[PDB]
Amino acid sequence: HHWGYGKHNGPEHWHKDFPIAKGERQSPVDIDTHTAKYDPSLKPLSVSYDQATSLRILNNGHAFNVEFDDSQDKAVLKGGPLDGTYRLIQFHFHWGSLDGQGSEHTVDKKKYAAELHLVHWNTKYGDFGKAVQQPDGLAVLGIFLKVGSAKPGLQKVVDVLDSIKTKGKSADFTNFDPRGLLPESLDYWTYPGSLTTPPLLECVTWIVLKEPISVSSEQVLKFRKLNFNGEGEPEELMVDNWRPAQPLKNRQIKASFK
Ligand SMILES: NS(=O)(=O)c1ccc(NC(=O)Nc2c(F)c(F)c(F)c(F)c2F)cc1
Ligand SMILES: [Zn+2]
Repeated sequence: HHWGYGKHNGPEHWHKDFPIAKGERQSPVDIDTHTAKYDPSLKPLSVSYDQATSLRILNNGHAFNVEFDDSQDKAVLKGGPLDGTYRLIQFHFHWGSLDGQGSEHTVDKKKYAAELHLVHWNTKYGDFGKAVQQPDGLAVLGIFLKVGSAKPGLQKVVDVLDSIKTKGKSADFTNFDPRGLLPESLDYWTYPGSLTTPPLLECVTWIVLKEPISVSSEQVLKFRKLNFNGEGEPEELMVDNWRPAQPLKNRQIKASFK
């Protein structure tokens, strides 16, 4: 009886195994655009993905991760609220069963169809496992998805999903360029938070872009054909794998723009 997104093991249950679920800096949160304050001291945000080396795509039973070679400084995030260099290790998404839900963060209580998370770790801690134990260990770049026009740079991801339908399946996934998943603007909100799944560690500087990307109805429909279950187990569609907004508590969300 392990954690997931169902009635009996979903977000309302997680606190029993992971008491930090009710902690002081949990994610996601609602971003109240009127209460977020412009911070003129936020330096420019630097996304350097030209040397990114993707390796593999994995269905982990909660989402699918596109994994990168993070054994050298190849694809890094710097600037913004960050001190130092953060290496891209993987990206994944959270999405809904319907176009009106699926994102983890919300904007003035608005839910988007999905949310992309580009996960990076602070190189001063040497490896990802040490980084998650630090309050400034991770930086996750969050990007909202709305349904409209297709995102051409997403299609290579969509087309390999048939090969990783069930929990535990992986496929080679080399030469994928994550630059094709970014919107035009890097305007963002930022706040200190956590992983949005167990173990819910409070190790993340969240950087959430204001501008969503558009994906097609057909692209998101293909996400919804994935399975939470393993092969040969009863089929449960991988949909609604998002945690709802958590209390902001003693935090301020800062904006990079006005
Ligand atoms: N949705 S998210 O906040 O971007 C997120 C990112 C990474 C992870 N976790 C991992 O990618 N690996 C992971 C981990 F960090 C841990 F801290 C663990 F204990 C663990 F078992 C992991 F697999 C969970 C949610
Ligand atoms: Zn995530």
